[PDB]
Amino acid sequence: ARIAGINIPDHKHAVIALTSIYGVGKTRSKAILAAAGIAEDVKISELSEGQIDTLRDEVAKFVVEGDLRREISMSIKRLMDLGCYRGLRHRRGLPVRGQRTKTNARTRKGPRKPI
Amino acid sequence: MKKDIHPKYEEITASCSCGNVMKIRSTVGHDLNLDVCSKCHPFFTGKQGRVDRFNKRFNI
Amino acid sequence: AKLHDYYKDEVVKKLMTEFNYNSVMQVPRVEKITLNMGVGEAIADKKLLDNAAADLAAISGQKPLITKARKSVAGFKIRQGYPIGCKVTLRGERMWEFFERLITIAVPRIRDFRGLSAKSFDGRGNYSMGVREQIIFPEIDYDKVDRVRGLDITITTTAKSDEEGRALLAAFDFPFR
Amino acid sequence: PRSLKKGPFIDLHLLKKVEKAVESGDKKPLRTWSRRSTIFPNMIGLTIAVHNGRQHVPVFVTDEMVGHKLGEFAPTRTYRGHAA
RNA sequence: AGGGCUACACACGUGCUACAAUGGCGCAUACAAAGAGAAGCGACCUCGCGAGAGCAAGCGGACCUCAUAAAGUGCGUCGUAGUCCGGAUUGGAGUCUGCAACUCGACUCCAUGAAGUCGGAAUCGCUAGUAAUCGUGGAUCAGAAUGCCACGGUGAAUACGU
Ligand SMILES: [Mg+2]
Ligand SMILES: [Mg+2]
Ligand SMILES: [Mg+2]
Ligand SMILES: [Mg+2]
Ligand SMILES: [Mg+2]
Ligand SMILES: [Mg+2]
Ligand SMILES: [Mg+2]
Ligand SMILES: [Mg+2]
Ligand SMILES: [Mg+2]
Ligand SMILES: [Mg+2]
Ligand SMILES: [Mg+2]
Repeated sequence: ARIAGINIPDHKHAVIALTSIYGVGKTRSKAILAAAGIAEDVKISELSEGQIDTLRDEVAKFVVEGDLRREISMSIKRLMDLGCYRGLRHRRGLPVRGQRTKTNARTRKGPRKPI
Repeated sequence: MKKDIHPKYEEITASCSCGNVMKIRSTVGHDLNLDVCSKCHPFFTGKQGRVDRFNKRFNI
Repeated sequence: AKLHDYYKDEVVKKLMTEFNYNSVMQVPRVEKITLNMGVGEAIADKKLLDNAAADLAAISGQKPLITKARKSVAGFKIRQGYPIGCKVTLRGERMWEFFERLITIAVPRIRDFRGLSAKSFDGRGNYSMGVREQIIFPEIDYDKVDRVRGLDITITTTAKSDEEGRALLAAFDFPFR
Repeated sequence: PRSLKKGPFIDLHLLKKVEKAVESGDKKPLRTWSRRSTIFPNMIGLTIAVHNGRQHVPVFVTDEMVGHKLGEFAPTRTYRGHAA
């Protein structure tokens, strides 16, 4: 019901429900459930509190949630302070991995800005 | 206190994950089951680099 | 109370011999706790303040007071006397029980919790803190939350200075970073 | 990225220039066109003037830039906004 | 030699991928055609989650290799949610080619999970093995296709009439 400081859906299968945690995708979800002896198609509601503590300990082995957010922010901020090309692309809100900007680039640039 | 205006404020039970049980008055009605208490949180107990990053992939 | 016992037994002695106090009432006391909710979204729907007040009653265990706009303010479409908040003053047994609840259940339940500031002293030994969300309390149920309402918490003390205030709040192991 | 089994890449001439610069104690800004060379630990504290296409831009090397390429710190394109 | 042709308030053309249940995911299991290969195609076996790596057959080919077709079918699950839809963007960690991937490669893994719920005026293709949909190959090429050229699989609707 509550893992890593957030609530996870009780009605969902365990593999799907664990992905609500920032930092846990499907692969990590399957690994966590395999290492806690819990089946994947088990709804979170029908889990003993002891099983939930097992899941909490398994999640504890990964960096998730606010810790992960701080890590990601620190990496971007380091890039931006460094002044490298990647950091400058982060500063201006432009594509960072070499994509075209003559057209597209709307995820980084956002909605169109009329002249 | 006044009469009949206040939430039912009865003593409940509250059991943590690390085995911590506190007998608490609160206005929930049922008992409490919580993941992390004051005695098992990272900050309460005091549990809250680029040369290394470069050299982790750079065994010369 | 349970933490009043802790105060009276340990905190008084430790603060006495740390601060060279003459009399036991020179030691800081925790005199009251005030919890409020700025619910100026009541302007739109009165039902809001009603739900915020019920949340506060669940959290604190005593019925709150509906607080009114002291003036008419043109920046929020509020007149003098329009209800835009709640408040509960806890003293004695209830405030001590709330202090224990908040310290030992509530603050572990705050997302990304990394300690509360020690610079949040008003200047005269009174500490205030916010609560982005209310679920941090187990007294509020989650599968029913109508909206995400935080609250403010202030601890008035007899501590004349911020130092004496931190010292007292630390004797209870208040999570200061 | 370059494969780890190959090790990092750096031009030999710039590697020798840096080795001399650390040896003489020198802090005369090092002129180079090797935008493709990796920044090495012994470069820290040196000033490397990296060509950007038309001019060498001074890059005072810090600890955090180790592992990057020199060219990451000499932008080649000039842009100040449209309708400016 | 280094940079640029890869810029980015913006406007248009041609495409790809979607917005899901006639679907997504998992397990199992059917049925092609065409083509390429010697500084090349590279099996089996071992190692790696994987991209790949190591060792190393065979083949200048109806023989060896690329190279299990995919849609399909069976069983399970999801249950109409911005979702077990979508896969953009970004962080970290890598592989390979190549003197060299910063500008500016492709690909992999972990994490992230944007817009999008079928598109205004307008406008395009198609009359049958066609459209639609599904994979496969080749040229160019060290590396670098959603493009181009080519190949099969499944397989419609409609045509009163001028
Ligand atoms: Mg590109
Ligand atoms: Mg061009
Ligand atoms: Mg998907
Ligand atoms: Mg070829
Ligand atoms: Mg042939
Ligand atoms: Mg939307
Ligand atoms: Mg829908
Ligand atoms: Mg015709
Ligand atoms: Mg096709
Ligand atoms: Mg090629
Ligand atoms: Mg066809």
